[PDB]
Amino acid sequence: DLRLHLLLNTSVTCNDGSPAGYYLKESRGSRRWLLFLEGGWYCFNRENCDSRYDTMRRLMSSRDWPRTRTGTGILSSQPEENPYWWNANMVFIPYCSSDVWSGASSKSEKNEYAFMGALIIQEVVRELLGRGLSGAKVLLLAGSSAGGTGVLLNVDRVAEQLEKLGYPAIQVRGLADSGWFLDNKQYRHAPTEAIRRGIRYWNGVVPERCRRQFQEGEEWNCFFGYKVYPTLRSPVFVVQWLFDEAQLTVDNVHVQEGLRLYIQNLGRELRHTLKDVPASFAPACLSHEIIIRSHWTDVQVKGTSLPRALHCWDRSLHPLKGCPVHLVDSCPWPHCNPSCPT
Ligand SMILES: *[C@@H]1O[C@H](CO)[C@@H](O)[C@H](O)[C@H]1NC(C)=O
Ligand SMILES: Nc1nonc1N1CCCCC1
Repeated sequence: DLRLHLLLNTSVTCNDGSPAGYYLKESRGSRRWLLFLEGGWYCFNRENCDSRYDTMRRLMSSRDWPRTRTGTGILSSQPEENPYWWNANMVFIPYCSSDVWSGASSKSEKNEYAFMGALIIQEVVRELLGRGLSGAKVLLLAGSSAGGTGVLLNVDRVAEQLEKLGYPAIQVRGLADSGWFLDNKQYRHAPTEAIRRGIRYWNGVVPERCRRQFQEGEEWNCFFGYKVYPTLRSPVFVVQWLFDEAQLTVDNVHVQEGLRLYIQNLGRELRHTLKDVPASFAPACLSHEIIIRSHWTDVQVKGTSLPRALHCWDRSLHPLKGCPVHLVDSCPWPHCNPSCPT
């Protein structure tokens, strides 16, 4: 169990003005810290944010949060469930800003909702420094789906925050799970348009180098992994199913020749965008998210499991014989890999 702490700075808030927070389980014998960003889509105007508030309120408010959470998968403290980092200090940051962790805007007389995702991350880091993070040697910022995109948008800002606060020895790294999307043509006919509107509605922020490349009005580009990743300085490990269910949903896919070619082309395009990503794990499965699932140890690429690949990544950051870090399936159809989730 990880225990809830609401932020002491109560001006950093969820969508409805209630305080944001984090769940923590400390491990006093460890200098490793895992901060995980929850996912859960987004909203991008008054009407569809009002709908989300009626039936997805825990993603917009802390008023109903429970006092504890069980750590699962990479957040588990049992070595049987988490071969990679079972002895680490564990942090789960709930997603209550509906802005893909990009927002910097308060609720006001002109704003019905607050969108503070980028500020929530920075405030969690600040308050944790007084609870042990000041002695860390590695801070791994991880996340799934909207939280995986949030890693890409925020990992270099966390690195800059700690450098400016006087902690240049903490190594900041990122782990992006299921947040690497393609701005491709839909099968029938979008993310690019909804994100462009959202950025304006949220006062959303993107990494500085990527912002400088694409410039004003084109910051939506930095929400797509293959465009923002080459601009990042912190080491980032990318986990991505080749046939991600959220990708197929936004593509209006729910088998004849036209759809067969569409699905095969999507897998090939995703594989191409990862060719020069040296730390990556990309199985040929139809699924969505993995790193906080209890059975995340089951899937393998080329005979290597995801917890093993992450361990090999740690060693590489001190090629290694028998301990690879770049693992991308080459077979072209969902579940051509026998270890895919059932
Ligand atoms: C609380 O957070 C806000 C928003 O980031 C910031 O402007 C303010 O300085 C913070 N207050 C303290 C005491 O850190
Ligand atoms: N980052 C993205 N680019 O396209 N679509 C994206 N996401 C879809 C899932 C929820 C988060 C946003």
